[PDB]
Amino acid sequence: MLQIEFITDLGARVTVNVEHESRLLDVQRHYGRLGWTSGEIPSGGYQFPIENEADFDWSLIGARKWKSPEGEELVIHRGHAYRRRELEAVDSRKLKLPAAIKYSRGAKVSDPQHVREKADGDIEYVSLAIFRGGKRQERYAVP
Amino acid sequence: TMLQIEFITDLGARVTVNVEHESRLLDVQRHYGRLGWTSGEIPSGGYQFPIENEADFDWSLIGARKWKSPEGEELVIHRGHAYRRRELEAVDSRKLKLPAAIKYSRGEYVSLAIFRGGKRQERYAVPG
Amino acid sequence: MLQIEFITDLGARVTVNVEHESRLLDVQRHYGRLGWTSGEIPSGGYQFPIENEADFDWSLIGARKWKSPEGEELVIHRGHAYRRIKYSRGAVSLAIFRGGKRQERYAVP
Amino acid sequence: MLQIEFITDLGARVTVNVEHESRLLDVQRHYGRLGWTSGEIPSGGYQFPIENEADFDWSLIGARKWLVIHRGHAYRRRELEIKYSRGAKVSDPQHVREEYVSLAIFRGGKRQERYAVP
Amino acid sequence: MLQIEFITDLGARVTVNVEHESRLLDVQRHYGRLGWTSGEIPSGGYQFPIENEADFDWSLIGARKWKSPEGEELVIHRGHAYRRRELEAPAAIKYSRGAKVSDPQHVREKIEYVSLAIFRGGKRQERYAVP
DNA sequence: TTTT
DNA sequence: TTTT
Repeated sequence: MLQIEFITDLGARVTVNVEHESRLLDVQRHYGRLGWTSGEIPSGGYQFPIENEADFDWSLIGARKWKSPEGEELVIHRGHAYRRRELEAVDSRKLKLPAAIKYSRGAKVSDPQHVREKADGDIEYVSLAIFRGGKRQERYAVP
Repeated sequence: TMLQIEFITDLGARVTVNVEHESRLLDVQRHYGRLGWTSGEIPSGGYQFPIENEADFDWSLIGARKWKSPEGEELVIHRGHAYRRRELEAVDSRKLKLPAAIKYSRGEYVSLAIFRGGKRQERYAVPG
Repeated sequence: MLQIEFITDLGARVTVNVEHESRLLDVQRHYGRLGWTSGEIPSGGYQFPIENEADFDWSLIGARKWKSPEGEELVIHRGHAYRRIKYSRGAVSLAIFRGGKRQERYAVP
Repeated sequence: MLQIEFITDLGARVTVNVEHESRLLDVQRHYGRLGWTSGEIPSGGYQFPIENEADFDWSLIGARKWLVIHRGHAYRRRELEIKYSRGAKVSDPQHVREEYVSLAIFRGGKRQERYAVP
Repeated sequence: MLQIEFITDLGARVTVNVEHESRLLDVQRHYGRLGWTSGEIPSGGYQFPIENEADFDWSLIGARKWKSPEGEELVIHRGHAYRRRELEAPAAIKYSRGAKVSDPQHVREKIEYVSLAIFRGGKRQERYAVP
C-alpha cells in the first residue's frame, strides 16, 4: 500500500493511494497524462537510457510532446517549453561519456538557483531530461 | 481508492481533506475554495487559462472570489488580496508574438491569473 | 475525517485527526491555547476585519493577549511579543485589523 | 489520533503514530533517545525556563549529554548573569549564525515538570 | 506502525508503510538499492565512523559503489558521482563531487567540493555495514 | 486540447 | 548496461 504526492495542473497538492507498488508507474502515467507531476525535476534533469529517447512516454513525468509549425518537436512540462538538443561525447582523462540527447530551455528570472545549470561555451539553462548510455528499459516506453 | 487534498484555510491552517474519487476533486476545490481556502501556490506569472474561459471562470477553483461593482468594476479577491482586471492587446514585435489577453494582477506587484489563447475547457467554468 | 498540521510549542511537527469539519475551529482553539501554530504568518501579517479586533480569539493563531494594568496591550506568538489596528514588532506584523465584514466564528466564544 | 514527523539520525523522513495527546512528549523522548529530531531549531535556539536547566530531559529534542550532542554537533554550557551553543562551521547557513549558533537558551519562565527527566 | 517518505528513482514523492521500527533499516536498504532516497544530505555530508568505511552499506542512503573505467572508486547517488578521498591529519575519508552553480554556498567545501559522506572517528556501528 |  |  503506497501513497504518492502530486501537484495537479491547477497546482493543487493532492495525494493518491496506490494498491500495490507494481502499479506505481501506471499511476504516474495516469495522472501525468493530465499534466500532474510528482516531485521536482532532479538535478540536471531526469536521466534515462539513450535507447529510451525516441519512444519515451512523456506522460510519465507529466509532460507532453507537441510538434510546432515549421516542423519542431517540443516538450511541454508545467507550462514550459523544452527543446531537443544534442550533446557531444566527452573526451579527456579522466572522464569519457558517450553523446547525449538533452531536453532543455533557457533559465528565466523566476527560476530558482537550484534548478539552473551552467556549462562552458554557453549560458545557463534548465534541463528536463538527459538521454545518455545505459540500457533500454520497457517501463519508460509508450505502451 | 480515496484521494486527499491539502489546503491552506482562511486562518492559514494546514488542512487535509478526503475525496472519494478524482471525479469529485474539482467539486471539493470549489467547495473549500468558496471558503477562501487554497491548495498549492500561484505559479510564477500567474495561473494560465484559455481566453475563452475568462467570462464565466469559476474563481472558487483557486479559492478566489469575483466581485463586480454597480459600476461594472471587476475585482477578484484571493487570500485577502484584491486583484484588478486589465485587458491587454496583442503584441507583434521583434521578440514577441503575443495574442490578446486579460490579466488579473495587483500592485508589491503580482499577477494571479492570465487568460490568453488556448482552447476553452468546460470544467473551468461556473457549473450549471 | 480531516487532518490539521501543527508546529507544537517544542517545534515538533504533529498532525491531529479531526472527526468532523464543524469542529475544526474548536481543535484549533484547543491546540492554539498551548502555543501550537498551523502554517505560517502571511506576508504583511494576518488580515482580519477591524470589527473583529476587540474580542479576537488569538488562540486561533496560537497566540495569547497580554494587558498590563498599567495600560499596555501585547500579543505573544511563538515566543515573540507584538506591540499594539496593527500588531507588529521589530525584526514585521503578526496580524492587521482593517475594514472587512465582521465574522462571528473568529471571536472568543 | 496523532502523528509525529521525525528526521531520523540517518536523515530519513519518518512518521510515527501516537495514542493520545498526553503520550506525545514520551514518544518524543523515545525516538529522541535514538537521535531523531522533529522540526527545526527556532532562531536563537529553543527557549526554556532557567529552573528547567537542572534536570532537563535532552531526549525531548533528540539531544544527548556526553557537552551536549544534537544532530552530530557538540554544544557547550555557558553561564550568563544557561545558553548552549557552538562555533559556526562552514556548512552552517547564514541564518542561525548568531559568529556562533545556539541550540538552547535557558532564561526566565516557570519550571514546567514535563520538560525535566521523569 | 511507521511510515517513511521516499523520493523514487524517478523523482516521485512516495510514502511506504513499515510494520515495526526494527525493520526500518531493512526497508531503507530495500528501496535504497533501487536508488530511492529519504530526506536530504546533511551539509558536510552524512557522518559515519571511519571503521564503517570499508564495508559501509551504501544502499542505506540510496547509493551504490562503482569502479569506473579510469579505475577510480565512485559512489553514485541521485545520478551524481562522488569520488573517494583519503585525508590525513584528524584523518578522514570523504566522498565528494565538484560544486555546481545550483549548489548553495553553505554546501560547498574548500576548488570547491560538495560531500556525500564523511568517515571519521567515532565507534564502528554494525548496522551501517553490509549485512 | 493545449503548445514558451 | 554507470558519472562531470
